[PDB]
Parts: sequence; C-alpha cells; structure tokens
Amino acid sequence: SLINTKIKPFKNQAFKNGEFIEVTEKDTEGRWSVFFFYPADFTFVCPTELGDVADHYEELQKLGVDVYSVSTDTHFTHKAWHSSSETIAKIKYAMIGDPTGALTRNFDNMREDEGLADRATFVVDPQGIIQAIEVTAEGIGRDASDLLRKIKAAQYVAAHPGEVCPA
Amino acid sequence: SLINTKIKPFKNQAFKNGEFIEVTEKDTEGRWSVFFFYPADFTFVCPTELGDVADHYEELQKLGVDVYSVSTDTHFTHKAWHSSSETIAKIKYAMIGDPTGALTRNFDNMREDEGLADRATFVVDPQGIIQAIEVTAEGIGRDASDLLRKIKAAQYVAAHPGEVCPAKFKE
Amino acid sequence: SLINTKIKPFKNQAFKNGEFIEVTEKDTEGRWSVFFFYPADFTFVCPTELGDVADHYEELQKLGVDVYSVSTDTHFTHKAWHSSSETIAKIKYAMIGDPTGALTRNFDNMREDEGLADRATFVVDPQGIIQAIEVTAEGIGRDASDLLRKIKAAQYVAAHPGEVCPA
Amino acid sequence: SLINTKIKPFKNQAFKNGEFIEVTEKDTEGRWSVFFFYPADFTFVCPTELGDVADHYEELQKLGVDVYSVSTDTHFTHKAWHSSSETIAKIKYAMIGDPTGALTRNFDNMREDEGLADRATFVVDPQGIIQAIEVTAEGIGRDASDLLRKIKAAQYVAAHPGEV
Amino acid sequence: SLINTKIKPFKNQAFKNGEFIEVTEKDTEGRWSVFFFYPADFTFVCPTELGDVADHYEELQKLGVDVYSVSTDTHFTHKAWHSSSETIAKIKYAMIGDPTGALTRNFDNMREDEGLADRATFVVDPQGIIQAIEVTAEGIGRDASDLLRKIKAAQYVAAHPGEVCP
Amino acid sequence: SLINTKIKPFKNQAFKNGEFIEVTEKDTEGRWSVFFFYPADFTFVCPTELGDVADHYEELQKLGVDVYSVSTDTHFTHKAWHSSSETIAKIKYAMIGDPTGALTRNFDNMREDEGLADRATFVVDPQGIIQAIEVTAEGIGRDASDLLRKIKAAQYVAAHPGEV
Amino acid sequence: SLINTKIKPFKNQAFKNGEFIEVTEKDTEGRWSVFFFYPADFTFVCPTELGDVADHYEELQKLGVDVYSVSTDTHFTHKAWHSSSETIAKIKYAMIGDPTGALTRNFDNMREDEGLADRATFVVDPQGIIQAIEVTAEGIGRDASDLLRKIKAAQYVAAHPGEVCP
Amino acid sequence: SLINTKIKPFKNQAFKNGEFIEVTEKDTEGRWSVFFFYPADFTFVCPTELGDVADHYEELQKLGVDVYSVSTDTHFTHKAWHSSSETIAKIKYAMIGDPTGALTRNFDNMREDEGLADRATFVVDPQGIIQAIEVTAEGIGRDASDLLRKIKAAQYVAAHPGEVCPA
Amino acid sequence: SLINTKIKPFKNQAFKNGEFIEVTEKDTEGRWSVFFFYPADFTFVCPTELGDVADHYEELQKLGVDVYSVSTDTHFTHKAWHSSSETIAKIKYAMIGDPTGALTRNFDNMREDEGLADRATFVVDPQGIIQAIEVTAEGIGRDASDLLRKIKAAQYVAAHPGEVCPA
Amino acid sequence: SLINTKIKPFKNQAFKNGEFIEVTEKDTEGRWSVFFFYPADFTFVCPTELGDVADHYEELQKLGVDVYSVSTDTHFTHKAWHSSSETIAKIKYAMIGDPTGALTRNFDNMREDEGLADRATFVVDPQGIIQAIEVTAEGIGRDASDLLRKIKAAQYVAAHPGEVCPAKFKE
Ligand SMILES: [Cl-]
Ligand SMILES: [Cl-]
Ligand SMILES: [Cl-]
Ligand SMILES: [Cl-]
Ligand SMILES: [Cl-]
Ligand SMILES: [Cl-]
Ligand SMILES: [Cl-]
Ligand SMILES: [Cl-]
Ligand SMILES: [Cl-]
Ligand SMILES: [Cl-]
Ligand SMILES: [K+]
Ligand SMILES: [K+]
Ligand SMILES: [K+]
Ligand SMILES: [K+]
Ligand SMILES: [K+]
Ligand SMILES: [K+]
Repeated sequence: SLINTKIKPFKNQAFKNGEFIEVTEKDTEGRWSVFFFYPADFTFVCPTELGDVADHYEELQKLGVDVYSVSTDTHFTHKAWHSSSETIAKIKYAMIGDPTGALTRNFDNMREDEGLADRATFVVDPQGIIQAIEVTAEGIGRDASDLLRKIKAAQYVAAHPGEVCPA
Repeated sequence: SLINTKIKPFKNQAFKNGEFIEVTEKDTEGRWSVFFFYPADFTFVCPTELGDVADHYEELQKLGVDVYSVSTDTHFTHKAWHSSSETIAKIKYAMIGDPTGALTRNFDNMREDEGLADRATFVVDPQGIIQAIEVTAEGIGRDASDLLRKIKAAQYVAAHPGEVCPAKFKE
Repeated sequence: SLINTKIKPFKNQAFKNGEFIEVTEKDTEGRWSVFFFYPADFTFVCPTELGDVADHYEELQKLGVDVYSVSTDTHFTHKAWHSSSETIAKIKYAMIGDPTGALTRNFDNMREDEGLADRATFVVDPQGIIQAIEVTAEGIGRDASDLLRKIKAAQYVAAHPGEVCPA
Repeated sequence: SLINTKIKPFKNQAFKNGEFIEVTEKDTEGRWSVFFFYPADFTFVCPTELGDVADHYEELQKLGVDVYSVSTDTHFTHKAWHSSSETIAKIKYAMIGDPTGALTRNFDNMREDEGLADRATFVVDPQGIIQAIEVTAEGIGRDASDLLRKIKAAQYVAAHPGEV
Repeated sequence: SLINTKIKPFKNQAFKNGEFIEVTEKDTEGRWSVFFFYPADFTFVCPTELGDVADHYEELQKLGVDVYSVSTDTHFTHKAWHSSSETIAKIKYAMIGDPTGALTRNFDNMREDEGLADRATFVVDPQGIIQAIEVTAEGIGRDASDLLRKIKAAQYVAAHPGEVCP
Repeated sequence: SLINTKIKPFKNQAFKNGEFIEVTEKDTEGRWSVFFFYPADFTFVCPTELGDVADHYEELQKLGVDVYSVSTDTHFTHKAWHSSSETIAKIKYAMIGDPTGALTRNFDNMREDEGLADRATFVVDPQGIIQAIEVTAEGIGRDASDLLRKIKAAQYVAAHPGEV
Repeated sequence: SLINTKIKPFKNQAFKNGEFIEVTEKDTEGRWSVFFFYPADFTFVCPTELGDVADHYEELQKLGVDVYSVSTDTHFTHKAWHSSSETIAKIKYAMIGDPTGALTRNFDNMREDEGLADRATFVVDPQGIIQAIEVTAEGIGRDASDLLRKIKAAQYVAAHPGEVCP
Repeated sequence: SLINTKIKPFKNQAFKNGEFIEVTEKDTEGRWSVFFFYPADFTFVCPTELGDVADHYEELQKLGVDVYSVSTDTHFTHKAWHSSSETIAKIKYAMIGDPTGALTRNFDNMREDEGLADRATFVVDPQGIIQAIEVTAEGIGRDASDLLRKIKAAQYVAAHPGEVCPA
Repeated sequence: SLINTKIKPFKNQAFKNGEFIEVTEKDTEGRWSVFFFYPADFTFVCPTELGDVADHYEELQKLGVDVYSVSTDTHFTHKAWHSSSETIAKIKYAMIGDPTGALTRNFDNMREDEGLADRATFVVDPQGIIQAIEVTAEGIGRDASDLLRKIKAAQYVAAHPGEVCPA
Repeated sequence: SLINTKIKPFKNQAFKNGEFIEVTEKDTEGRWSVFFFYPADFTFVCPTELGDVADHYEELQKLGVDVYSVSTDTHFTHKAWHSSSETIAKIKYAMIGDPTGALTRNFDNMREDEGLADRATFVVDPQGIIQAIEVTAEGIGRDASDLLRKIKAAQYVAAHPGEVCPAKFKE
C-alpha cells in the first residue's frame, strides 16, 4: 500500500462553494489533507459518505484539515450535482474533478477498465506523508467519525514522538 | 486522418430515451452511423450542437442513420443533463459515456492533457468505413444542416458508384 | 485529429498567377491560412471545389486569409492545368506542388497506397494552430461557403476570448 | 489498492491455541477471513490491537469469520509471545508466521526497508475477494469495533446486492 | 547497380493510345521491355527524349520490344501532356504513372528529396533480367538509336548464348 | 565462496546483555570478529551451538575476538529468547537481528525458500577480510573448539606470514 | 543509381605507362574523370572495350578527361596483361587494381558472389559528381565514341549552366 | 553458499594409485563424497592437509566415503607429485586434475585472477546434496578428524530424520 | 589457430594442367591436402615457394597428398602466369582462384587491408582435420622439404595411434 | 592467423635458472621473442621439443632472441619438472606458467575443452609484431633448427627492407 509514502504533484480543477478553483500539491503543504475518492457523480451510494464528511467538516477545519473529494468526473459535473442533490449541496469543501485520472493514478486508485476511482480515503500530513488509508467495496460505508478518530490520533503522534496511542 | 478506414470494436454504456443500454460496434453494422464527440456535459457550446442534431434526428432516422453522441462523462451524467437541460431533453438518440477514453481514443480524438474528446464528427457507412470527418476548435459549433448534406452525399455515392457529388449537394 | 496542433515547417514550389514561387511555413506566420488538399490534377471532382474557393478568394483576402491548394503533383502540372481548365484558370491563390508528399504527410493526409492526398481542408490561425479540419470521401465535394463561415467563427473567438460561437 | 481482487495462493505455518498448523488459501475458501498484519512480536508497545480483536473473536466466529494475524516473525516466536504476554495469551485465532515475507508481499504489505509488515487489515469474502482494506501508520490504532461494523456491512451487501 | 537482376512486381495505371490501362510485371513476361524513366511531365528536356524513342517505336515493336515510359506523375497528367504537346502526342507506347513512387524505387531510381525519377533507361529480357542500364543527369539527353543498338546486341547474346559482342 | 573478500557495510539492531545497541561494520574495524548465523530463535532444538560459543566467549574476548550471532529474527525476539532460555541467557555477546535479511545476504547466507539464514560461521580479521568459513546442514553441529583453533591459527599466520 | 552524387575517397595502386603509381580521389579533383570497370584481366570480351577507349584516349586528354580502368585484379596482373596482349598494350591511361574491392564497392559495382566488377562506366565532373552512367551485361560491349559524345554533352551543360542538351 | 544444493555434472581425469582414471558425477551417485580443493601441486601447505586425509582414508572408506582431491593442475602433475613427495605418496584416493576449471567453477571455488582453486572442502551425500562446507585461508589448516566428525553426524541425521544431534 | 578444426565447405575455379576445373571440399574428402596460400600472382617471392612444392609434388602424390595453391587472383590469371613463368610452368597441381576471398576467409587468412592472402600453409588429413599450420611474414619464404617432413609425421601418427613423433 | 599483429600485454610468473620472476610484455620490447607453447608438463613429446630449443639457446641469445616457453601449468610445476627431467634441466630460458589461460588466449592458442595450449610457436620482432607462426598437432614435434632459420630470415628482412628471403634460408 501507499502507507508512509509522499504524495505526488498534481494540478486539478475543483468546485468549491459556488466557485471554480485550481488545486495543486502546493496547496497541501503545511496542512493536513483528506483525499476522499469515489467512483461517479449522480450515483446513490457516494453521497451519504460525502455528506457524512460534510457534517464533520467544521470540525475538520478546526483541526486544520482540508478535504478534497475526488472522482474522474469534471468540476462542471460536480457543480451540477451540488445544485441538484440536497445531500451534496451541503458540501463546502473542494470537489476536485479528475477527468485525466492523473490524481487518481497518483494514489494507485484507478479501476482501469472502468475509468472510475475506487472508494479509497487517504489521510496526508503537513509533510506530504500518507498516514492512514481506507478502501471499501460499494455498500460498506466509510464512517466519518472513525475518520475523525484516526486523524486526531495521527495529529497526536506527530505532536508526541516516542509516545504512541494504540487501539 | 482516419478517412476511409474501418471503425474499431468498442463497448460502452449509454443513456437513451430514459434507459441505460450497451452499445458496441456490432450495433452499427449494416447501418449508417454518426459518432458525434463533444468535450464535456454541463458546459456551453455543446448543447446547441447536440440539440441542433436532435432537431434533424427524425429526418436522419428515415435515412437509416443512427446517432451516437460521445463524451468522456459517464452515462449517469448524461441522464442527469438530459433531465436538467431543456435542450438536452429533446435528444432521442443514444448518449454514450466514454469514461475510460477507449472509444474516444479509437477515433484518435482525445485531448490527452484534458481527458476530454475534441469536437469531432465521424460519418460511418454500413460497412464500417469512415466517409466524412469534421473537427472544430473549442469555440466553433457545428452545423447539423451541413452534416445532413454530407450524409446524403455519402449515401448517393454509395448508391451510384459510377458517379460523383461535387461542391454543395442538392437532391 | 490534428486539431489544435501547430503546423510543421515545410518548403514547396507553387504555381501562383503565371509564376513559380516558393512557399514555407514562414509565409503562413502571422496570417490565417487554408490548406486545401485534393487528390490529383486533371481529374473529375476537384475543379468545382477549387473553383468555389476561388469565387470566395476576394473576401478571403479581405479577411486576411491566405489559401494554399495542395496536391502531390508538381507545380509544372499545376501551371498546365491552370491553362487548360477555365475553372482552374480563375485561381489566383498559390497552387502548391507536393511531389515528395512531405507537406501532405505533415498534415497526416496521404493515401499511402495511391500517393495522392485525401480531400482535407485545414484552417490555420496566425500562430500556426490548426482550428478546423474537414475531410471527405473521394466522391464528396466540399462547400466553400461552409468553410468561410467556419473561418469567420474562428476569427471571432480569436478576437473575443471570453466568448464562443454555435452554428 | 488491492480492493476487489482475489487473494493469492499461500502456504504458511501458524500457532493456534496450543498447536502448530499449516494454513493455505484453501482454508479460506467458503469463509469470511480477516488478515490482520502487524510489524513485530515482543515489542515495547502494548499489543492492544491484537487483544482487541481477540475480545471480538467470539462474535467474529459467530458470524462465520476467521481471523489470521500475520507478521514476518516465525510461528515459533508466536508460540513464545503467546506464552509470555497476558494480552497475547487470550488470542485463540491463528497467528501466522511469514519469514519469507511471501504472504505479506501477496498483500503488497511489506515495509521493504524494515523487513516488517505494515499495519494493514484485509477483509476477504468466501470467494476470496478483498472487500475492505485498512492501513495505518505506527502509532495509529486499529479499532476492532469499526472492523466488526465493516464485516457486517460486507456480509449484508453480499446477501442483498443493490439494496440502497 | 541493378545490372543482371530480376525486376520486381508492380501494378500501375498508364496512358496509351487514347485509353487508360493497367500494367503489371505479368505484361512484360516473355517480352523485351524498355523502362524509360524521366523526372516530370510538362517540362523542357524530357519530350525530345521520348519523341526520339517514339520515332523508333514501330521498329522496336517488330523486335518484340515493349516500351514503358515512367514518371511520378499520374496517368491523368500523361494524357493531358499527350494533348497539349506536339512532341508527346506522337507517343504510341505506354506512359506509366508512378505517383506512389513504388515502380521508381523498384529500380532504385528515385531522387528522394524531389519525388521525381532520374533519367534512367532499363532494358529487360523476357526472363525479367536487366541487361542494359543508362543513366544521365538532368542536362544530358539519351539517344534512341544508341538504345536500339544496345538492344539488338542484348538479343544476339541471348539467341547465341556463349558468345559476346563489342 | 566468499573466502578472502572484505565484508560489506551493514547496520543492524542487536541485543547485548541487557540493552539494545546498533552494530555497523565500523564496530568490526581493528578487531577479530565472528559472524555466527543460525536459522531461528525459540525452536524445538536445544541451542547447544550458541551456548557452546558462549562457553568459549571469555577466551575469545581474551584473544581480542568479538562474537555476533545473527538470525532473521528481530532484536526484540532475541531479548525475549535470552530471558526465557537458560542456555541463551548465558550469552554475553551481541545477538544481531536481521529482519530485512540484508546482513544475511551480505554473507550470501539466506535460505531463500525459508527466509532464514543457513548455519554459517564467518571469521573476519581486523581489516575486514574473511579468513575462514564453515557451513553445515540442519542437524550437523558446529564445534566451538574447532572454531577456537581456527581463529588462533588465523591470528598466527597474520602475525607470522609465510612461516611453514 | 549513383547518378548526381559525389565520389567517395579511395587509394589504389595502378599500372600506367610502364611504371606503378598511386591513385586517390585527390588526383581527380579539378578534372573530368572516367572510371571504367570490367570483370577480370586475361579474359575475352574486355580488351576491345579498353582498346576502343584507348583509341580515343589522346582525344580525351585534350578535353581534360582522365581515364581510370578498374578491375579487382592487382596492378601486378595489369602490367602482365599489358605485355602479353597486343590490344591491352596500347593502353596509355591508368589501370587501377582493386583487390580489396573497396573502389568497386564505392561505385556499388561489385558482383558479390564473384568478386568481380560489373561492366559499368562512370563520368565524373571536376567537383567529383557523377554525371553519366552506363552498365551492360557480360555480353554487350561499350562503344567509346558514344562515351565521348556523352562527355562533351556533360561538359556543355556545366560550361553553359541553365541549359540542356538532347 | 552452496549448502544444500545438488552437485553439478563433471567429467575429469584423475590419478589414483598408479592408475589414470576418469571420474564423473555418476561415480558419486549412491555414495558419500568429499571434494577436497586446494590451489596447486608442488607447494608446501596443501600436503599435510592432504596427508591428514590420507591418514583417515581407510576409515572414510569403511564409512562408505569417497575422497577426491581437486586442483587445476593436470592428472599428470598429480602423478609426478605423488612420486616425489613422501607425504603425497601416501595418498590412495583419486587426485582429480581440473585444468579447464569446470569442476572448480561448479563449486563456485575459482580464484579467477589466479586460475587456482580456493582451499575449500565439500561433503556430498548419496543424493548429490552438499551437507557441509569448509573454506579456510592459507595456513589455517583443515583438520581431517573434524571432517570425520561432521561426516558421522551427516550420516547419522540421514539415518534418523526427525532426530538431530547439535554441537 | 585453426589447428585441429575441420575445414569449411568451399567451391572455387582453378587452373590445373592447361584446363579449368572446379574444386570443392568434397574433392578433399578421404585425401590428404595441402592448402598453400600466397599473396599475389606475378609478384616477387611466391615463384620459388610454389616451384619447390612442385619439385616435391611427385612424392606428395605418391603419399596420397593433394596440393592446392590459393590466391585471391582469378583462375584466368593463374593460367596466364603458368604460361609466362618457367617456374610457375612446372606446377601440375591445382591453382585455385579465390577472388571472393571466401576460401581464404574460411582459413582466416585474409589481409583485410590488402585483399590478398597471407603466406600460410595448411595440412588437412582425410577427415578434414587441420593437422599443421605455417604462416610467415611477407619477406620470408617457406621450405617445401620441412613441409614434406611434417606431412610424413602426420601420416605416421594417423597410422600408429598410440605413438608420437618429435623432430 | 595473428601474422603481422602486435602481441597483447600480459603478466605471468615464471621459473628461470633457479628463480621465480615476473614476465610482462614490457620485458619483450626492443627484443626478439619466441613464445613457445606446449600442452602440459610431465608429458611426452614436449621435452624433446623444449630440449631441442635449449640446445640452440646459446646461439639464439647471440641473435638477441629471448625464449619463453608457455603451458597452463604453474611456475611451481615448471620448477619441479626442471628438477626431475634431465632434458628439461638444461633449459636456461624462462618457463612461464599460464594457469589463468590469459597469455595462451592472447595468442588465440587455447584448446578450450582441455585447458591446455596447442603446440604453437610465435616469433616476435622488437616492435611487437608477430613475424612467423608454427602450429602442429599433438603428435607432431617441432624442429628447433628450422625455427632458427626463420628467425634469421626475419632479422634479415628487418635489416634490409629493400629485399626478400625466398624458400630455404642460407646465410
Ligand atoms: Cl494504497
Ligand atoms: Cl481523423
Ligand atoms: Cl487530422
Ligand atoms: Cl492495498
Ligand atoms: Cl542501377
Ligand atoms: Cl561463502
Ligand atoms: Cl549506379
Ligand atoms: Cl559455497
Ligand atoms: Cl590458424
Ligand atoms: Cl594464429
Ligand atoms: K470522465
Ligand atoms: K506526382
Ligand atoms: K524473518
Ligand atoms: K523477518
Ligand atoms: K583479385
Ligand atoms: K593449470
């Protein structure tokens, strides 16, 4: 797995709160980042996961964590989806579009015969290092409060080396 | 260009008049086909081109010409666009999703740095041979009327190998 | 397709108005150019196509557009055809000879089994970027006025960056 | 990631509640399995993670789920650890030894600079398909409850496909 | 040089006596053939050469020698040359078009930087073997009677094998 | 064989009489060293070989000879073994751990199908040159006396070259 | 063909007028040169060809044309041919030996399965450019006066650049 | 090391008790073999080692063990040496000559920049498997009674699998 | 050297006693053969060498030995040389022409920079095995009687397997 | 053959008049050299050839010709052979050992399936150029007299480039 490796450079368009923006790896430097992958806009499993993250987003921002959802759809499609799902509408973090699949392949997370990203979540520290990975099949929902726990634990070990907190 | 070459095998999902289906090269055998590529759903020039084609779709079906629009969006996104745009809503032909890019790359039509198809139109005879190609830049829309002219010309030269259609068709 | 790519350097002899000239990519720089490819001189379809472009050539010149007709024949042949056909006789743009096929292959437009160019038209902006392509089968003629309409649209978006043009 | 791929053939020795058994992929056929990797026995860290799974093992078995812990240590070391740690002692699932690192590389889970497996958990269905993956850095703990929840979700969609 | 080698197969359109025909290697089998390459239709130097040859053509034919002129122009252009030039119009043999340059390259006779053939003449016995070659520069012209002497000579040695003729 | 070649750079953790130390090739410079490989800690075989060397360790040190035992186990496992086996407990030389197998492959001594080191002993002189090699199959025992004799012979020809 | 290309450097021993000399590309610079290849010394067909040429040699020289005959025999053998054959003995120009076959291969003129040159003649202007080529089979012989006409022609076009001569 | 690998085919001339003979791997099948390498005939370290083995040879033969000394000298040189050293004279086992170095390289035991074999001893069981290896520098003498011990131990484990005898 | 290797197949024209013949490896089979290589006909050293062999040729024939002289010259040249030189005139063995250099290169005896053979003699037994080689520098002549002595020795060891022949 | 080529660098040990020495290509520079290869010490044809050379060795030294015999045996074996054979005992020139084969392979003279040199003799001029080569089969001994003849011929053509030595030398 990619655990404990440094993330790779990327440049992508995103939709974020009514605005189109660009995102590169430089935007993640010095920050905690969550890269939240999912297969496709306008499907019926992803949104509750995405919505669950949206619910915890104010908390993540207070922890200094940025969230980037990623799929191989375009940022245009993201804006449309955001306009038409009540669940997606409550997303205020960056929805990155990855139509070239470069970001997705950076994380070794492409279904090559589908052109869609696997349902994988990556936690990345200020120095670019991946510290937690979660990948599930469709229907095995990713729980955002567990994600929150892992990040507080990651942040804690970063602040107290030599000491660690297990299960 | 790919003029006068046979199209490659493919297999993609599509949205068509309210349902999801598979389209392959076998579905085009013995038929006239139009592969109408565009960059992305929910953008700006595309709807006018696609709707203009839709307007001529009933006419085209009588020429036994099928239409397949293609972008690298999924068929799920096509369905949504069709349910939110009044223009897209009048499309009765198949909207193919090419998220892998394979269909687009078959027609050598990918902007590789963008992951989107160029605005290319390919006319394909019942034997699979590309008979007309049109490609425009991002801000240049295509005229569905001239498209029909080119299809009628093609079926003519097919119907009468002994002759020709010079500039500007008129039946 | 070659859409949105820059044209390759070339160097060719051409017949233009009673005289023989040289053409290179440097003549096309800072100009709008049409490269009008056709199969062979002294054949049965091309006269009308070339003749139509000629009918529009005055307006084309007014819009700063240069026209180059290309076949794999020589400029000697073009000169002869100009004399024999009253249609070809009205051409006042450059008729390029491409007997090495180099210029034709630059545009990837060779019928390798026949050594003749396919029926392709190429619109090239002042930066050498290809902005429109039309290619038809051997029995299908091209409409010069549809071409002109494309050029005007291309010139428009060049002149108004934020905007676009459908039909 | 290895999500949705089929596990590879393996053959390893293991310690399981008082004896040495061999474990192959054939043992996992028809069952739910958890492959739980960790870097090393006998460390200075309290092995709360293995014991945590041990605590939930009675349920796991009641769900038809088998558990295999895996490190690049030998099964000899596992027998030793099991006899000296009160926490490890309460493990009744099989502790696999992987000194060739083959089982670990099958799951693409080797820290190459260290010769130890990363903290990775793989949930494998009865057809041998990986349905869930979890990997964490040293110092971030895996929660056996969150694993139990995922397993039951994996079993539910197995039994009721396309139910949203 | 290609001297004493077999010719390679080919398939070309050609203008000859008003109508268009096809020429392949199968047409030269069992016959004497002259392949007469030149650079380009509608130029200055080539016509006298072809006309000189054409002058000797009816003689050649009674010797059982077919003539095939070749340039990289189309057979279409050849027909147009035939109607505009008093010289060329007196050609009764086949004017082969070689726009793909295949036939020309078969004889290793293509100026690759020009897409034109060099001024080369090949004499080919009925077995398909090249028995005489003449190549000159864009300035010098080929004398047809000299070709006729080289052909008769090539024929003697074949009909009288085991002898030689300077 | 590796006879008469120079040992390669290494860096390993080790257990040595109550503590964890790091050992590199720089520690062997200027000294006589014995690298004593074995396949695994905590086995069902009585480790007579390591103890046998332990018995002769006081002399070895008196000859300026250092001893390093090496297995593909971790130094954690070594600390464990040392605290549970009466025989191992009497070892006072460094027990190196080699879980990457790098040290072992340096001496070309890995059983690849097993991920364990073969029963090999290497005697290395102060310039880092291998002067004697011994390798035996499982079940054939190494004799610490025969090792002592070879070391003293290696030291003698070192001091009196070409004396026959 | 090699028509209109530059000749490649070479260094060969040669027999000429009783004494042995060396010939390199440096000797042809600034001059008209005829390279006259033949298969083998002491055979039947070659001598009349060389003798025919030799007949025209003093004429050639006043045109500033050097002649170099070439076969894959040694210059030693050339000298012996010169003493045994009445025909050959009247050769006043250079008989180059090419036993390594380098010079012959330079002109792409080696029958590789024989180690002999083909009957090829090359005309080379002072800039080292081949302006005329004639190759015939082991039966046909080359007419020297015809070579002389092809040379004078090649000279006119160079002295009157921008004109042509059939 | 070559421990526990199968020996490779070889064909070599040897001197053995006044007689020249051939030896191949087939001669070792079903037998215990010692391959005793040394650098060169007519030197002053090898013979006592070789002589020590000669002393124990009757014992080795009673154990069913064959002995092959090997060096890159020829079998002719062996016969000469045997005639002129009293120590070598008491050798009654096969002295293999390996002037091509093939046998020596089979055991990965060549000093390539010397063309001489290293001082290595290999113990090989009836099935071709190497069970003990000893390699020393010059002057660190190989002791034949230790060799004897190792062979009795090897033979013992072969006869009693599951049981083993350590140090 | 090529000593003790088998000769390669060849096919060459040769002058032998007023007539032109073909020689191949099949003519040498079941025979003893001398291949006498020399640089060039009509040069200044070879006459004596060839002449000497000729002096011994009668005895050579009596011993079942065939002689082939080889140079890169043609058989036409050999025929001419046979007429002009009273020395060469006394040769009654085959004078092979090797203008392709194929036969010369078979014996690895080409002066690549000169296209002439080196001065090498080769003795080939009835099985095609090369049993003796002599090669000298350009100014050094070969002794035909030393050659004859070699052939007799070679024929002897062929006839008496267990035995050998010094000087 | 290697005729008219320069010998390659080498470095070997040798036995020579009771002592062990190194020989390299540098030792041959400016000297006439004979490299006299034979298959193996303690065999049967070799001693006669080597002793025959020894008989001519004093003469050869006056021609400024050095001799190096070579086999793939060690120099230790040469010393022994020299101390046990009356024939070998009279050798005063250097007996080179080529156990690695490198010297032998320099002269392309190895029987690779045997690890022994063939019976080859190479004459080498002071500039390193091979001027005469003789190779015989296993049972054919070489004549040291004819060897001298060839060396005298070689020094002659060296001393007088303007001339030649035809068949059978006679000073
Ligand atoms: Cl991963
Ligand atoms: Cl295309
Ligand atoms: Cl294109
Ligand atoms: Cl994974
Ligand atoms: Cl040619
Ligand atoms: Cl080793
Ligand atoms: Cl040529
Ligand atoms: Cl080994
Ligand atoms: Cl040889
Ligand atoms: Cl040689
Ligand atoms: K997409
Ligand atoms: K053309
Ligand atoms: K291990
Ligand atoms: K390990
Ligand atoms: K020759
Ligand atoms: K040896």
